[PDB]
Amino acid sequence: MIQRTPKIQVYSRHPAENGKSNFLNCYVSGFHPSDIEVDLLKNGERIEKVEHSDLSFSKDWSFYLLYYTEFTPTEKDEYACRVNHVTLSQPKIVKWDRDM
Amino acid sequence: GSHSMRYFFTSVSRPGRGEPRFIAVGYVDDTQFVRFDSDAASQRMEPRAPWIEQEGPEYWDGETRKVKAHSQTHRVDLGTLRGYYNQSEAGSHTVQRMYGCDVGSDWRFLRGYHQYAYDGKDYIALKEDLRSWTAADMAAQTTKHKWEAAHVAEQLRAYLEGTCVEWLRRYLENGKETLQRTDAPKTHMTHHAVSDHEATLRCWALSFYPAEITLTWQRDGEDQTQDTELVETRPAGDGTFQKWAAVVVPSGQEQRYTCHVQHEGLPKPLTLRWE
Amino acid sequence: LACFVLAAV
Repeated sequence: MIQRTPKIQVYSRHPAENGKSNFLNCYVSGFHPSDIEVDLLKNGERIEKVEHSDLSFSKDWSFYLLYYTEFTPTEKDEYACRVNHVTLSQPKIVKWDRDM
Repeated sequence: GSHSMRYFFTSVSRPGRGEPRFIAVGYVDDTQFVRFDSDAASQRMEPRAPWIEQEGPEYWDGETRKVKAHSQTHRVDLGTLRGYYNQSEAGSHTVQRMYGCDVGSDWRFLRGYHQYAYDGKDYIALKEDLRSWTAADMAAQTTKHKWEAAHVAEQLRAYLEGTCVEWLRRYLENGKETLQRTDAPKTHMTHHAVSDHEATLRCWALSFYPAEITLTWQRDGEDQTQDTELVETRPAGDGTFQKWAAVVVPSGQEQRYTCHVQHEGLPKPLTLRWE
Repeated sequence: LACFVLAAV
């Protein structure tokens, strides 16, 4: 049984401008097995209107998925991606950093 | 340039919870165009690209039949593989299958693939000569013998060298506008203090298609692995891709470093320096 | 277009 820990990247589809609508993405890759919990958070609360890609995998058989939601960034609002997987002691929360 | 068509199938057993999950996706290069999900409403093969929508019901009915069979086969497989390894019906297990063809710039056949994985590792794969099998272990050896007796390799060769290629050509034509496009990366750099003697330089490549790309850091014009970070190429969600490469540097030495960018949308490689 | 070669393991 191969166990792979998910790599997590939180980021916007287009460069972020406060007040201009965009997409917030959470890309989880390199994990195994496929069961995985992915949530997008706004100010700590989960976002309902989220879509996701069809499960696929890389040359090494590890899985990847894209979760994405429409949003309008602001100066104050904090976004994050919450991810849970058997390889994790506790859920991992990765904050969005626009200035990365 | 060169092109490829690939189909990916994932089957996951759900012990005590009913039938296995079955997901299938088809890609041309880095663009997905079809999907099947056992958990969704239609129970049909669905289009995921504009240029496949034009296909008639004959196409959709047939591909729906086909993928459902793939599903049935994997369902039997999961039972078989559990026996091969004498596993309990407590654990969930995974079957993965990937096949497809590559064509060169002349759109002529180049390479064929048919690979099978159990629980995230190689199980059995068709070799490049499309006449022989690589088996991961003695359980896979049983399967190998089955597929040699049933001459599966020869059946696959026909598909990979014929049907697979011929249809890839057809998608490339009908989806010319998107599939034959080349979006060159938009590049820029960022700088962050890490201590008061170190700083991170991050090289950004955005809005590019296809996804194949190379980001290298040079220092005084010489390649530099060492303190360098390369993230997995990621989808923007609009058909384009993103990637960055970073390096940690002594403050005051930022100008020693250059990020180099290679992509087929770029006539000549880009060289970036801080500011 | 997918393959119709489906041999069981």
